[PDB]
Amino acid sequence: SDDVPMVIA
Amino acid sequence: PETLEARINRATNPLNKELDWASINGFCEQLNEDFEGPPLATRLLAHKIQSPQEWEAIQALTVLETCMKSCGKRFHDEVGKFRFLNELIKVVSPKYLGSRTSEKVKNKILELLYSWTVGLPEEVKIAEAYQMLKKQGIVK
Repeated sequence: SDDVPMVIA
Repeated sequence: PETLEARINRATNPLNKELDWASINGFCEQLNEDFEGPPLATRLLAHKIQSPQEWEAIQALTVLETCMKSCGKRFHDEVGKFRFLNELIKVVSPKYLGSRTSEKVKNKILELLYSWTVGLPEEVKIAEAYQMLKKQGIVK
């Protein structure tokens, strides 16, 4: 995407 | 014609007495002008939205909202990445910025995210973000 991992709140 | 930088600095100026719709709308217009505009717009929006100055952040959320309402794949896709979503999650999360962010700004972010889950179901990571926020108890 090149995306990063989702941060958990 | 000005840079995205100059336009966002107008559209989100803490000194603005009311929403500056000329500068907001012109920002949305300009971000699609060149190939790398949208990723820049989203970088710039993310910083403004994390302002400790509530009116700076609130105006920047109104920019975000406004540009999202209009047609544009590249910008829809940039906002629909965790690279940008994560900047929003940090504002509403008590383990990042959430503890010193006003509930006004936090609720606005939550309202917008919901609205995109419905209005833009193809941006699946926005729905993934919003379901995480429900599971962790932020929504509500």
